[PDB]
Parts: sequence; C-alpha cells; structure tokens
Amino acid sequence: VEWTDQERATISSIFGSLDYDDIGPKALSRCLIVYPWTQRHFGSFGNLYNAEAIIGNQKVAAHGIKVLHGLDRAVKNMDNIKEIYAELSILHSEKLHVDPDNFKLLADCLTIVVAAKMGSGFNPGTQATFQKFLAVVVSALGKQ
Amino acid sequence: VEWTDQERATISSIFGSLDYDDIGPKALSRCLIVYPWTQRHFGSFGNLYNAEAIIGNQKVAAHGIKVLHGLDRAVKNMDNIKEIYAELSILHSEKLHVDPDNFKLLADCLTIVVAAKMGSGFNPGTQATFQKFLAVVVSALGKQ
Amino acid sequence: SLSDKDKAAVKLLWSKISKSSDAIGNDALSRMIVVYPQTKTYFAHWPDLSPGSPHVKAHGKTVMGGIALAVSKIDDLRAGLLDLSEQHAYKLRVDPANFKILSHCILVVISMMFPKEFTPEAHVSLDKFLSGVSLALSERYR
Amino acid sequence: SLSDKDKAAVKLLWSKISKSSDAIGNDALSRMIVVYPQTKTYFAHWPDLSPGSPHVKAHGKTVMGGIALAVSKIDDLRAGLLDLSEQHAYKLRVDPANFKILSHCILVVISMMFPKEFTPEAHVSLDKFLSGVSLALSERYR
Ligand code: HEM
Ligand code: HEM
Ligand code: HEM
Ligand code: HEM
Repeated sequence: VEWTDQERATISSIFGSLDYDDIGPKALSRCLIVYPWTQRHFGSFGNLYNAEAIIGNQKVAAHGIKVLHGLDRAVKNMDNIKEIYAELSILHSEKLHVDPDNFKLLADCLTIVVAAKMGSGFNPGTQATFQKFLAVVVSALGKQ
Repeated sequence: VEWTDQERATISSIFGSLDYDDIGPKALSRCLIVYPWTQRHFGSFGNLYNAEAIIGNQKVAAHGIKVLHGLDRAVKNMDNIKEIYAELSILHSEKLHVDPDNFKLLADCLTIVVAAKMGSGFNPGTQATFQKFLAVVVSALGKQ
Repeated sequence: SLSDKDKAAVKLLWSKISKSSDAIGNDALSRMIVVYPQTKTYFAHWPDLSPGSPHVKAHGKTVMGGIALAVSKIDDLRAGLLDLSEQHAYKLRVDPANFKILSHCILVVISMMFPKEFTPEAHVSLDKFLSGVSLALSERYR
Repeated sequence: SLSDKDKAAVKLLWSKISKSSDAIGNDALSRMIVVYPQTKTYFAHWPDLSPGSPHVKAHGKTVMGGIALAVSKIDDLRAGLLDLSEQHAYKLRVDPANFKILSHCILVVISMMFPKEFTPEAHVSLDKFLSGVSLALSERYR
C-alpha cells in the first residue's frame, strides 16, 4: 500500500472525531447481529439470543472498545500496519481461532456505524479512504 | 446563451418540485425585507414597517406567486427567454418604474429560498444551472 | 431465506425510506463508481452521477425501483427479478461481482440518511434481503 | 452601519451555527469555485474542495474563523479585519470583486443548513454584516 498526505490526514480526522466508547460497542454488536456466526467466540457463559442481549453483553461492548483502540496504532503508523498487527494476528488465529473472513465482516459493520455518525460528511472520497485503511488492517490481521 | 439537455432537465426538475404558493410569497417578502427599497412599488395603501407586516401583506404574497408563474414560461422555452419577457419588461420599466437592479436582488432571494427548500440537493452544479437560468431571465426583464 | 420477521422488517424500513428512494439511489450509485472504480464503465453514460453535478431523479429511481419491485415480490425474489437478471446479464453485461458492491453502498447510504431507523435488526433483515436480490439477479449469468 | 438589533441578530445566529462552521466554510468555498469559476485559481492548491473529496476541517475553519473574528469585532469591522484585508490584497492578491461572491455563497449554505434559523430578519442583518466584512476586507486594495 502507498499513502498520500491527504489520506493520512483523512484517517486521522475521521478517527479523531469518534467517541470510541460509543462507536466500538456499536460496531461489534452490529457484527454479532448481522453475521451471527461471529458470536462463536463470545457468550461462553451468557447467551446471545437476540439483539437486545448482544447489545447488553458487557464483554462484547468491552471488546468493541478494544477494537477501536487497536485501530489507533495503525492510524498513527499507516506505513507499518502489517508489522504492528503481527502479534494480534497470531493471537486471533492461534489462540482465539477467529476466521479471517470475520475481520472483513467487522470492517463492513464499522463502516456502516461510522457512516451513520458522519452523515453526509461520509462522502464517496471519504468512504474510499476509510475502506482502504480498513482493508489494509484486515489484510494484516487475517494472516494465519 | 446556449443550453444543454442536462441543463434544460435540471431547470424543469427544480421548478417541478416547488410549491409556487409557498415559495413565491417567501421569495418576494424576503426581497422586501433584505432590500427594503424594493418596497417602493408596494404598500400604496397599507404599511410595511417590519417583517411581520411584509410577510402578512396580501398584495406582496400574491405577486410573489405571480413571479413564480411568470418564470414557467421561461422553464418551458429556455431558448426564447428574451422574446417571451419583452412585454413584461416594458410593463415593469415603462408603467411600474421598477429599477432593473431590483430583478437581480429578487433573483438572489429566490436562490436563497430554493436552497432552503432543496437542502443538500442544492449542490454546486445545481446552483450553477439555477443561477444561470435566473440570470438570463433577469437580463431579459431588466431591458428598458 | 427470509423469515416472516425479516419480511416484516424490510417492509417497515421500506415504508420509512421509500419517499427518499431517488436520493438513496443517486447517492449509492455515485459512491459506488468512486469507491469501486471498476464500476465507472457502467455509468459513464450518466455524467450526472459525478459528485457535485445536478441530480437526475429518474437515475436514482431506476435502481431503487428495482428494490421497490423486490419488496413487492419479497415472497419469490427469483421469479420476481428474473427479467431484471436477464437485463443485467445479457443486455447490459454487468459483471456479477458488482451486485454485492452495490448492496453494500445501499446499506451505507441508508445508514447515513436514516441512522435512527437503520438499527442492527433492520440491517440484518435488509442485508439478507439484498443477498436474496443479488442471487436473483445472478440467476441468468450461468 | 449595523444597528444594535442587527448586531444582536448576527450574534444570535452565530451562536446557533458556529458549531457547524468548518462544514459551512467548506461547503461555501466548494460551491464558489464551481459556480464562479474565476475563483478556482485561488483554491486549486486545496484539492479537497473538489466535490466528493474528503473534507479538511481546517480549510473550512480558515474562512469561518474570519467570520468568527468579525463577529467578535462587530463594533469596528474596519479595524478588526485590517490585517485580513492586507493578507487578501497583498499576500494573496485576491481580486476584490470576489468578496461579494463568497458572501452570497455563505448565505446560500446557511439557508441550506439552517433553514429554520435563517429567517428574513436573520438574513437582512447577516447580509448587512457581510457587506461590512467585504468593505473592511476591501480597505487595503486602494
Ligand atoms: C480490527 C479488528 C480487530 C481488532 C483491532 C481486534 C483487537 C483485539 C484486541 C486488542 C483484543 C485483546 C487482546 C488481548 O487479550 O490482549 C482482542 C480480543 C478478542 N478479539 Fe479481537 N480484534 C479485532 C477483530 C476481532 C473479530 C472480528 C473477532 C471475532 C468475531 C474478535 C474476537 C476477539 C475475542 C474473542 C477476543 C477475546 C480473547 C479473550 O477473552 O482472551 N476480534 N481483539
Ligand atoms: C422574475 C422577476 C419578475 C417576474 C417574472 C415578475 C412578474 C410579474 C407579473 C406577471 C406581474 C403582473 C403583470 C400584470 O399586471 O398583468 C407583475 C406585476 C408587478 N410586479 Fe413583477 N415580476 C418580477 C419582478 C418584480 C420586481 C423585482 C418588482 C419590484 C421590486 C416587481 C414589482 C411588480 C409590481 C409593483 C407589480 C404590480 C403592478 C400593478 O399593481 O399593476 N416585479 N410582475
Ligand atoms: C441491487 C442490485 C441492483 C438492482 C435492484 C438494479 C436495478 C436495475 C433496474 C430496475 C434497472 C432498469 C432496467 C430497465 O431499463 O428496465 C437497472 C438498469 C441498470 N443497472 Fe442495475 N440494478 C442492480 C445492480 C446493478 C449493478 C451492480 C450495476 C453495475 C455495477 C448495474 C448497472 C445498471 C445499468 C448500467 C443499467 C442501465 C441504466 C440505463 O442506462 O438505463 N446495476 N438496474
Ligand atoms: C467573507 C470574506 C472572507 C473572509 C472572512 C476570509 C477569511 C480568510 C482567512 C481568515 C484567511 C486566513 C489568513 C491567514 O492565513 O492568516 C483567509 C485566507 C485565504 N482567503 Fe479568504 N476570506 C474571505 C474571502 C476570500 C475570497 C473572496 C477569496 C477568493 C476568492 C479568498 C481566498 C483566500 C485564500 C486563497 C486564502 C489562503 C488560504 C491558505 O492557503 O492558507 N478569501 N481568508
């Protein structure tokens, strides 16, 4: 991947504008509702039988916040994303057994949640840069 | 002036979408408030001392509706605007003594009222075509 | 397959958004051709879709009219959309990899324009629906 | 000259819109350069203003920061905006015919974004204010 200054600014601007404690739980909960096989590695104790239960699940909420904080390292170092995520990629493949496809599904849910927050400001070029950035992250994480 | 098919469609689309009985009174009343010397030829009987009085004035409201209906002839015949408005131009100069500058002021108020109605749909290209059309009409009317 | 709850959810959302369907369609097509530039070839003949250009209500209504058709034929999408499958596969020769792309861009627009109504439950049902529409549209390709 | 009612009106509207001032500024500049293409030369160095491109909050904040300055210096615009007059006349060499153009595009954006708050009374006061700002900005040109 190559990044321009304009692109680096946009990513910084988008993420700066987000409340991770609101947006993170929304993105992961949405992923567990729209792609319910992504419940696989949650709900080890409680149940996740409907949207209200998933949105109410504390561990899911906490992890959506961890995902957003995890994306910060990439926001700040867009040219080293592969290297930055190497240990989290191993964790999610070797210890957690997360399917690499699940990162693409979460990225889509995050894009839909960020679009709702930005409204008309999420124009075509903004979406293009945002999705390019997530795609690079997804590629780094989805290594086995 | 030359007009493309795209431009003719846009003008038809914008005007089709408007409620002339709402937009007309709003545009003329706004002109009499923002450029209060344009009261000159109204208020021959009643007074126009503030915005509420101007917006309440029946003759001003009726005439804003006549302006919008008057623009229809141009919407439908964009390549003959000069000829179409020749009799109304004589009426407004020779009988009414309307200053030709007043047409430009009304055109601006109409653009501001149409922008409020269309919201984000009134994008830069839409404004460009809309103002080009009004400019042609203003040029035809402002002949002495 | 769509459950009765899903079909209800899709109808309810559609009842809330159908009045803005020209705008939804224009916004989705315009972002598709920018974000997914392999698609520009399909819409270069509609230069109104360039950002900043005046919106042609009929262009947005084209695509969202297909979605409206699909909502009315929601009990049998394959039969309902078979003519539109033929149009895309034969007449227009749209590469079928793009149905999932336009689907995503429609969800993005709905989320942007109707954030309160586009709940996660609305989204799962609408996404299943649009997977159904894309499969129906893909029927005639092979 | 601005009356005390005008100054009150401008402050009140500004209190309602200042939180969207980056967006107002970007939207006004972008439409100016399209509608009035003689102005594109002034902003070609900011390609973010092209419709569809990602918005740079600092670009919108530039122009609307000048308007915010003017609101704070509303009792003496000529003195308040004298440095900004020098910047536009000498440093940037902006043709002064364009101050009335940008003024109009700001009114159009405000009307689009805040139709309830942009009443005819708000508009007359804001227009007088922006005539005042344009005259202050024009001070150093000759
Ligand atoms: C951009 C995408 C993602 C990022 C940045 C991310 C980040 C993180 C982080 C930082 C942790 C904590 C690691 C630790 O124990 O120290 C974690 C844990 C976890 N993640 Fe993710 N993750 C992402 C996507 C996913 C997806 C898609 C799934 C499943 C659908 C998932 C499932 C989990 C689970 C189950 C844990 C908990 C492990 C435990 O209880 O020990 N993650 N993730
Ligand atoms: C696009 C611009 C305009 C259009 C299309 C327009 C159209 C019309 C029309 C159709 C009439 C009725 C003519 C008749 O007696 O049969 C009229 C009357 C009038 N217009 Fe306009 N007009 C415009 C702008 C203006 C402006 C800017 C002013 C003044 C500020 C103005 C002042 C009047 C007045 C005073 C009359 C009334 C004459 C009477 O009582 O006999 N018009 N206009
Ligand atoms: C949700 C998926 C889609 C729906 C519901 C849909 C719907 C429709 C409809 C109803 C028509 C009008 C057919 C007619 O003239 O009778 C149409 C035309 C068209 N579609 Fe789609 N479509 C879809 C996806 C796509 C995709 C993915 C592409 C390209 C990337 C595409 C490109 C076209 C083109 C180029 C036309 C011709 C437009 C014209 O010039 O009239 N469509 N579509
Ligand atoms: C309401 C009228 C205007 C206001 C309040 C305004 C305000 C400002 C402000 C505050 C600055 C920043 C100066 C600095 O660096 O300290 C600026 C810069 C600039 N203005 Fe304006 N301005 C106005 C009109 C115009 C017009 C009409 C044009 C051109 C058509 C123009 C073009 C510029 C340019 C090119 C810059 C330099 C931007 C950059 O690269 O930093 N301005 N203006």
